[PDB]
Amino acid sequence: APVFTVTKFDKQGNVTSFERKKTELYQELGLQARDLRFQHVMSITVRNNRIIMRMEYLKAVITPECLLILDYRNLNLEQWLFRELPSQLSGEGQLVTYPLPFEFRAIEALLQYWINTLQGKLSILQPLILETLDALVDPKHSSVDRSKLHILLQNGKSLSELETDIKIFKESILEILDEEELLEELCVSKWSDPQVFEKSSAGIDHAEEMELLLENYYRLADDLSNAARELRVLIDDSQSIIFINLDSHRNVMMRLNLQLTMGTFSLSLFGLMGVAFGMNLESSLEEDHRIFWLITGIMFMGSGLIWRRLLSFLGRQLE
Amino acid sequence: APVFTVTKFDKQGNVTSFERKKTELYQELGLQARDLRFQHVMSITVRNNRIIMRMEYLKAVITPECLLILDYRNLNLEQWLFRELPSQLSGEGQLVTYPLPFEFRAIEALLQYWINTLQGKLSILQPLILETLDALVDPKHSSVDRSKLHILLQNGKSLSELETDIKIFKESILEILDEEELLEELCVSKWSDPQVFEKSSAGIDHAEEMELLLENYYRLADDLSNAARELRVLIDDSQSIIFINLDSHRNVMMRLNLQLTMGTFSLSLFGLMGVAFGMNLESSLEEDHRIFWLITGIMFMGSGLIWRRLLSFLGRQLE
Amino acid sequence: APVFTVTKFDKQGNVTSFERKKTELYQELGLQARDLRFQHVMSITVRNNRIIMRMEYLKAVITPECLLILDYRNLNLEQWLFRELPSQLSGEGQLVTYPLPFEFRAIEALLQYWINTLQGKLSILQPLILETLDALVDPKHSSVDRSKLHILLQNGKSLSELETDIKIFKESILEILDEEELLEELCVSKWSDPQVFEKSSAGIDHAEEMELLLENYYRLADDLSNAARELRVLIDDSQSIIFINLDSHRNVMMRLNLQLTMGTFSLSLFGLMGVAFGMNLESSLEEDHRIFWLITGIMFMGSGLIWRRLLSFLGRQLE
Amino acid sequence: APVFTVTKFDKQGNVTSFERKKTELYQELGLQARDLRFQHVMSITVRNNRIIMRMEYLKAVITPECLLILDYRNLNLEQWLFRELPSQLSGEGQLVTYPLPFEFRAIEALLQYWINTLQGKLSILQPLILETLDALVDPKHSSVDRSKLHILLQNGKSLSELETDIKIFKESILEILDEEELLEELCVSKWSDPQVFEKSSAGIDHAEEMELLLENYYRLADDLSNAARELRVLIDDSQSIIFINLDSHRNVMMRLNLQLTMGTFSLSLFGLMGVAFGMNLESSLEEDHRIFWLITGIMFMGSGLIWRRLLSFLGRQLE
Amino acid sequence: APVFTVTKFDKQGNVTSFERKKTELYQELGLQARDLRFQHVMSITVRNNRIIMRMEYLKAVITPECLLILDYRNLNLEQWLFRELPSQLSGEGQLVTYPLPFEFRAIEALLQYWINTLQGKLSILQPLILETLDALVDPKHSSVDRSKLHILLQNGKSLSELETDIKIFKESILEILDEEELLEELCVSKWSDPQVFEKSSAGIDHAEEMELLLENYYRLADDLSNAARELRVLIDDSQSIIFINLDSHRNVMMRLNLQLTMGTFSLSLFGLMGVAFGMNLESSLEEDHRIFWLITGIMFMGSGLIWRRLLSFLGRQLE
Ligand SMILES: [Cl-]
Ligand SMILES: [Mg+2]
Ligand SMILES: [Mg+2]
Ligand SMILES: [Mg+2]
Ligand SMILES: [Mg+2]
Ligand SMILES: [Mg+2]
Ligand SMILES: [Mg+2]
Ligand SMILES: [Mg+2]
Ligand SMILES: [Mg+2]
Ligand SMILES: [Mg+2]
Ligand SMILES: [Mg+2]
Ligand SMILES: [Mg+2]
Ligand SMILES: [Mg+2]
Repeated sequence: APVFTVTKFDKQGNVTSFERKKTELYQELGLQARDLRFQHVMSITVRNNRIIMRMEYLKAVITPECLLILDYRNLNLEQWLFRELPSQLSGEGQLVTYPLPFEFRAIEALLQYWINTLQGKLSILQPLILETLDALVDPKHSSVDRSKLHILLQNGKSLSELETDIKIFKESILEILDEEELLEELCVSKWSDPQVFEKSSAGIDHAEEMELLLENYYRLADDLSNAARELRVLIDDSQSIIFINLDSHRNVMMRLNLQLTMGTFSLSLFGLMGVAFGMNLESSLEEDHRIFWLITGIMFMGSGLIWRRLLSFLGRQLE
Repeated sequence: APVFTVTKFDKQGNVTSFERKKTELYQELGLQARDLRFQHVMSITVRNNRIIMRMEYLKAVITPECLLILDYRNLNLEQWLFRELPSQLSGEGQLVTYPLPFEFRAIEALLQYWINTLQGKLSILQPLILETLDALVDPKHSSVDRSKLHILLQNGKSLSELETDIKIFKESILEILDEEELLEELCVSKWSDPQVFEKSSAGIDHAEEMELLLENYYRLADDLSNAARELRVLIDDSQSIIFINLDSHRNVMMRLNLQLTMGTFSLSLFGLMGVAFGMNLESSLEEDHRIFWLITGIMFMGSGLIWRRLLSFLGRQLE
Repeated sequence: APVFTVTKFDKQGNVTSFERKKTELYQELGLQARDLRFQHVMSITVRNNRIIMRMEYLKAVITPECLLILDYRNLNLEQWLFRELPSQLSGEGQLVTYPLPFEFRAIEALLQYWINTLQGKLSILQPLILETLDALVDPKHSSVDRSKLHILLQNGKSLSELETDIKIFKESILEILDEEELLEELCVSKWSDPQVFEKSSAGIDHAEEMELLLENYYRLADDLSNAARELRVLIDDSQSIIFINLDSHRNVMMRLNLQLTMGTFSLSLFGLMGVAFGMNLESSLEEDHRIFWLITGIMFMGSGLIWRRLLSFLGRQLE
Repeated sequence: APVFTVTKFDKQGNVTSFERKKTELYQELGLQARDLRFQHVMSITVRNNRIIMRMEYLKAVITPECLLILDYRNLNLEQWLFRELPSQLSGEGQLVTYPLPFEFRAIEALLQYWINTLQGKLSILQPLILETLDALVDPKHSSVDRSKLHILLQNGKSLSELETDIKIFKESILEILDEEELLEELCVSKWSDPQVFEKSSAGIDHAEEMELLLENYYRLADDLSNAARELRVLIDDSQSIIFINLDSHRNVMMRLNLQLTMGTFSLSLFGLMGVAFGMNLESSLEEDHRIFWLITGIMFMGSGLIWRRLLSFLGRQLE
Repeated sequence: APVFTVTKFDKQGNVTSFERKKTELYQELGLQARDLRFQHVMSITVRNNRIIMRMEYLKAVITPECLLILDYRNLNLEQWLFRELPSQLSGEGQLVTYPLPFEFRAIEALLQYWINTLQGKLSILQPLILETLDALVDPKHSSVDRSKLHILLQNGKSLSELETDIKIFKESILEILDEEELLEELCVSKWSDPQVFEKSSAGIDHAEEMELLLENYYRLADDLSNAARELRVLIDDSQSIIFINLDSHRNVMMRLNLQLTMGTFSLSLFGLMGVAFGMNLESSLEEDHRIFWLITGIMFMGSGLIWRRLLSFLGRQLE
């Protein structure tokens, strides 16, 4: 029989970790089997007055009386759970929903944890990508470091995954915010005992508070998405600049090679003249003395003149 | 007369395969000819209290009493139909709509099959594309394997087709979910005998259950679309990295070729000097003895010095 | 005075072709001059209980009693009109709106013709583009065929035009479908004599039938748009693969040229040694016999060793 | 004191050009200072029953009795104003709003002028861009004409500006059309004396006529936007084809250079053999006669054989 | 205890700068701690009849009686605050909301300052980017200046950041404008003493004035966004033109190098002939006199002929 590893935080912040059979959990929470399938990444739903949330590896069930974290093992959640959550829920944590019922504090804690995780991913990726791009777009490098290219590719893949996570988080929060029915449903304590809260709520609107909390987290996620999109745009612009730099270096090297090739061609032409005039054959110019110096002088001078003329021709061709 | 190859599953899960004339099928189902044209890929409609669904090659008609699969031959559907569907509909299948009427189970089975097909396509494409990209973006390869390029092109075309299929599936599900009239129409058993279901429905809302089922499948398809889009983005980034790697290797090879060309040019210049000074002509320096060693020494030393000067010039040019 | 070449199909399918002055046509149809300007490509409007449709070169006016096609000459419409339209309207055509009034049949015929035209354009473009891309992305070609590149460019321009046509058709159909007022207006026979159709309509809803017809054609156009977009994406991916193939071939050729340049450089260095040691000058090593063989042997061996060392250096540089 | 150069057209089409202080204009029109700031490009608003329109350099105020054009000098508007506008408003112009009040004619004239301006810009840009692209994508050119590249860049910038203008025009017209309140406000003559027009309007709806006019101009602008987007897509496709053509020409030239380099390498190897065997040193093979012919024959034959072997090696490498 | 550096402007324009503990500020403004967290860039909200605005570094709280600027130090805001704001609020400033209550003037001043900041950023970036692109796309440059490339990259990053800022400003203004509840909430003076303003408002609608002000600033931001997008499109087009120019220069240089390589190959072939015929070996053609001139003449003529034939071959290959 499948089981859930459940960490339960009550309204008093006490932590109880145990394992419970899935059928027993369904019976306790008043939920069906399909409700706790957790097959969707980044899904927030309300079933039978219970808030089922899944943010990647974080699966949570919020009740009017307690919070349950499921399948928390082997995820490095022990520090976060057993240090922050008791303090955030029933201590001096940074949560600003203390006068509000427990579900507001639980939702705020979960959304704050996910926002902090996304912010940490972005704040790890951004300096690495920035320094890699700065190293790569250096104008004085003829060629780029390919190990840094592999690092940039891995970081870009991580950035795309992070951007997708931010996008789906924003989509879920926005689709919850758009409909007032979902906002009303999220107030589980209000609907658990509506008769009690008809007079308990001394002019305070739970739906308004939930809307404000979700809007705050949506705005934070929107800022994260804008930063990630800016980073992606910077990556693309840096890649274009790298392409232009490599092409410019190629053109410079090609121009130098062409000039040297013109020089070599002129030298080879007059070397052909010299070797043709210096083969082991009887001629009528061996007796003359000035002929050797005249030939070598005209060879060198013509090589220089042809090289200069070819350089001028290249300059005219390239304008 | 055109005919349909019909596989019928009753509410008890019994399977009956036969062939029926199209007019007879229209008369039996209370449908017109235009309803069963099946000319749209990924279309879900409700006509005369019958649910007509088409997911590419899968054409189905859901009635309050039975499910019909049409044109199922030569599509490798025999295994799925004759093994899963009886168990899913009237057995111990994974469907979570057993207390719900038959149309809920049929819709769940069809949507689950299509989602599984898309997931299988994605899970086949993803490892192949990942390994091909990993092989191609290897920084230590001067040139890429073009057979792997052809494989990557074919897999990218398949990925684009899969992404289009996921997109149209999401569009159909979302356009059904947006309007409450369509959700009400999908509950064919409710509207077949409204008087009976006015009291049969003991506080259970069929429209709500249909909305939950369609939302679950829409979220699954959204996850699939996000994964496919991430794969496409990774393909594009890998292609950019491949371009940068190839350009960097070209620049390195060009720099080496330019250095060797400078060396060859210096050697050719002083070889021109030597061949000019070594032609079969009478000169005034054959008698001298130190002249030969002086000439060869200055030739070699000048070749080296000119090569070093040209190397420094290249270094200055490339900064 | 400007005139219209009018082809009129009555409810009985009879065809009458003539020419009529524009003012006379306005008086007959009960329309103003601005209604029949036909200045918008792909526009469907209802003015004075008349349906004015324009699909590029096809201008039509649908009345409760007749259909008019205007400016049909020099457009290869004679075959379509004078063969299909009588059969589709008042024969055994594939139209599924025979029990419906005449305007439904006319709208179905026009939309079917336009959908068939778009499908024919796509089915002509797709095999040509596919075969051109298959020829171009061949991995064993060092260079691509530029005539095929020109053909691909022309076909891509045609594909973009077709995609724009499909997009505007979808936009017009969707904007008609979104508002129920437009759907009600399209039923010209219903509003021509509302008193008669108040009892003539035996439980059949004209607006619902019009909505179904327009939805069917919108779905067909959506499938066409998806196919065209897939073709464009395939074109872009093939272009990227062509770029990678060309760069890889360039890198391979550059590596071969660099190896041959290293060999030539070593040969030229030791040829400089030989020519320097073989100039017409008196030396102290002409008397020796083993010196010639020693010099040539060390020249060849050193050329080989330097070539191998430079090859190893290139291998180290390219990793 | 700032002043406006005002050209006023009455309902009778008479033209009066003058200059008026801004405060006097505000008092006459019953408008505040902020209404006539004209700080937004392509803005259509209704303030105090006056229609304030700005289309780039064209600033207009439409009153129930007159039309005012402001800051018309030094804009080449004299021809358009003083030739078209009197005829369009109170003559035989192409306006189709003569039975409608004056504001309909004024709005039609202004929108027609702006649409004509955009159409003229597009009809000037399109042939130039088309001919430049046709010249540039010529497959038989090894290199492209860079002056034509500069012309294409300037025309592309102009096309982007025109596309932005069309987009903002469409946005303004669509945002006016979406809300019925704005359509009602645009009928300034209706709201100037509502008691009079309560009986003056003999069954004619001013809001409907305004909606039809704005829809017509929106459709014209949509056609313009589609044409401009098609032109941009064609520019991008042509640039890609140019890239492929240049890379293919580079590959062809590189293959030729590599073949010639292989030939030169073989010739240089056997030239090294010859020069080593032809240095001024005493050897044991000068006496023999057949040795010279044997050496030269084997040199030439080996050069040819090595060249052919290297050509085959290149063919194998490039497949 | 954390404190705020508060600059307060009353309705009379008087400026008072001080520091106040955060709890004291919360008590004075009737706000909770979470309201003044200022964790969202570009957020406009209304809490407890107070307008909380944050535009990057500018944090402001608008009350019906006063305006507060928080954390204004070390931001170069002293000039703007202490020179413009007193004049804009209670002087001869350009604000057009003097008859309106104080909150209208404060909102107008803040939005005007942010719009001016964005306009200044755009007007600084645009000339720099334009001149850099004009320098880079010069057709007569074989290679581009890489320092200008780095400058262009930095300016493009700044432009992307500015475009993101404009986008978020537009999004906030538009989401405020879409809902009438937010527009009503922004009129803090109206809701502070509704009984007084029930008769104080002599036919003037505060919500309408707020909507007009926000629409004006939204249109200004839309113009800014259009200009920034045009600049980005121009940057991309210029980069494409730079790529084409570099490739064309590469092709020209490669063609010249190939022609010179063909010439060098022909010269080297006939130099091989000469050196083979001029080695120190006994032959049967030393006695002849015309043989030397015949050999050198045929060598030169054949070199020329082979060079011309290879040039023709290249011309045929490149078409
Ligand atoms: Cl290249
Ligand atoms: Mg992921
Ligand atoms: Mg909201
Ligand atoms: Mg497909
Ligand atoms: Mg929903
Ligand atoms: Mg000699
Ligand atoms: Mg067209
Ligand atoms: Mg509908
Ligand atoms: Mg390239
Ligand atoms: Mg402009
Ligand atoms: Mg409308
Ligand atoms: Mg920023
Ligand atoms: Mg509004």
